[PDB]
Amino acid sequence: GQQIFSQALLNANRRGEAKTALAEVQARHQELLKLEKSMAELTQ
Amino acid sequence: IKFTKQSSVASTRNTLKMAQDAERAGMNTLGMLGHQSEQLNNVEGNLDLMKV
Repeated sequence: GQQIFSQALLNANRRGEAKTALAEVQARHQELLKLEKSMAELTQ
Repeated sequence: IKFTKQSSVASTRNTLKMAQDAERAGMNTLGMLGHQSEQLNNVEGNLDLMKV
């Protein structure tokens, strides 16, 4: 005769993968921007 | 996160577009160089004849 709650904790899981889903998009993004710049010159 | 992925999609879209434009120009130039090659062949024949 009593009753219980529950809680959450965010675990390295996100400490890494979610921060990586910023760093690893913008950085591959940096590679893609470089590609785009080179293609622009090539097309010219 | 999503914004960067969208920007990268846009980047690759423009990238493909520019690549295709470049290729169109190259194909016209090669065909056009072939046409001018044929003309120069006619020139070459005429010059040979004039030598004779």
